[PDB]
Amino acid sequence: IYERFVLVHPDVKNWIKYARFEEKHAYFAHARKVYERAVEFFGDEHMDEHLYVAFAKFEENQKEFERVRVIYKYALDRISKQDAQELFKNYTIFEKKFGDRRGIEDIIVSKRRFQYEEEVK
Amino acid sequence: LRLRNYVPEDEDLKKRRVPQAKPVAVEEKVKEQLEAAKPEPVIEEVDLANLAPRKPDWDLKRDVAKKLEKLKKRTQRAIAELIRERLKGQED
Amino acid sequence: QGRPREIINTYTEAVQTVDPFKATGKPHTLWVAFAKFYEDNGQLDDARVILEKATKVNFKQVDDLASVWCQCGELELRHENYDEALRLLRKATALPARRAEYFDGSEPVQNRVYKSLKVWSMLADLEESLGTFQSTKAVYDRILDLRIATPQIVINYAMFLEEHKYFEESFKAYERGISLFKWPNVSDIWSTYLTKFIARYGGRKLERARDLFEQALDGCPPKYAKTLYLLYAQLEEEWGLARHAMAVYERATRAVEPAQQYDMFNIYIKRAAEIYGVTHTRGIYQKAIEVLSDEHAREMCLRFADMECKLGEIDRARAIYSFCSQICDPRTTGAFWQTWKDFEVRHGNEDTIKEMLRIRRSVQAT
Repeated sequence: IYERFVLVHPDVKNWIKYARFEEKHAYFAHARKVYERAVEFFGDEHMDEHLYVAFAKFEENQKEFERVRVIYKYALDRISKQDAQELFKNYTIFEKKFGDRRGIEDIIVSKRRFQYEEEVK
Repeated sequence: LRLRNYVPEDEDLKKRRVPQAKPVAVEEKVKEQLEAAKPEPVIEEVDLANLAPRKPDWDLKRDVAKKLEKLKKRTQRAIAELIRERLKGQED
Repeated sequence: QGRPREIINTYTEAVQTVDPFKATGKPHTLWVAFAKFYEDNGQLDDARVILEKATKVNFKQVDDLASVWCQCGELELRHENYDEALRLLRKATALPARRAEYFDGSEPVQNRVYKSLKVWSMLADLEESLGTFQSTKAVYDRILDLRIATPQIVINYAMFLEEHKYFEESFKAYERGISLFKWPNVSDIWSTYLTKFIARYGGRKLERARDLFEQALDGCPPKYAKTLYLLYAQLEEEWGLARHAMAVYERATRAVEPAQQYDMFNIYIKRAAEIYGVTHTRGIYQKAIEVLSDEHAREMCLRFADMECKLGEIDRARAIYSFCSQICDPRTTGAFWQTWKDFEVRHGNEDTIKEMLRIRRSVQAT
């Protein structure tokens, strides 16, 4: 029914609901495919930060920290830094969970550098 | 052997537990500013330090002071080198 | 008592007769006394068999079976059979093939025990006393993944990581425990985390703590926020710009409980009062008279005006008193008019005393 529903109502909210449903029941092989199809479908038309924060948490549960960093970089290179604050906030917490202090500071410094550059402008 | 997380049901085992670090009541330190929080005309006397602003550069000088300490050690070395060289020349 | 066979039989009868689901008095208390009697007789292997039978029981509550599992461990601690204690708790903690809830009553009571706070905390104490650092830390990792941890257990873990001197991991542990929990609880977690960080590593790399303060302020309830505003502004006074401390103090006037805000306005004024004071507080007093209720406004109005008197801004001072006169009922608020009179006597003139009386009598008519 979820598959049928998502085809009738292709909204980002429904994809997250479906993906998290599979995730809760630990069918991760199904859940990933839902995320992979979602980033394929929306990615060339619209890019909501909400999906990538959710999908990062999936790979976090998978412990695929390298995949997580790829997801965040891919989002950070395209979404403006001023909208990406909640993106940054989860990412900076992510690095606070598993990243080294050097890596944590650089992402934070670059954010601060952007902030101070805004002050300068 | 040392225990810190569980609350043993044997009291004899409770004696083994390490005494946990108690917190400090941060509110007690806050009270000093809460005593500063009395609503008063804070020019209580004509104290020109309140009437005339400081240099805001004192806070900047405070941050520069740490660097100035590093600079002072190097400055003391450099001044000493000139004094050593000149005193040697003026020994004769 | 004194008749061992009768004692042994009545335990057996108790175990048979009592339904755990109807037990008035918890059924594990029978099992503990049953095992303790054999333990008092030194019949330790029989007591173990009693404990084994006890674990087979599906009691009314998980806490009954959990307490039994504790007694399984605690028995071995008394007899120093520490390896067996670990082995029992390994079997106790051992996960179902399902990722079972702690609460699902359809699951066997034995299955539910795997989440239990008591059992994991006990096993953690066993590993820290007996065993290696990494194995002990792995218990905490499981506890965190299972979301079992209390903030006290985090603080215990944090101190443990400081004793093994990997403070970066200790900061990660604090951060993870903040991320799991919600207000009010997070407040004390921040306080302990910031205390540890500011001492060794707050000297070294200051800027991360500012951001950490900013994250701490997010969504914070006002009483705890008040503490955090002062602490952050102090750190701003210790190592950052004074100007940023003033901004944080301005936040304190905005966020906090309204009666305490009036206090916070006075802090904001008083720390300004040295350097910023003459320039900045004139702004703050005007803002405060607009925002605050009539009693606090009148107090603010007088002390703002009296400040302008000592400045010599008599025209502005009397303008503040004029606006204040709207709130000051000349019958009851006679102290205001007399202190204004004391200004008009000392600074002003006899006609200016009359000028105050022109205001006083016309306001009293209204």
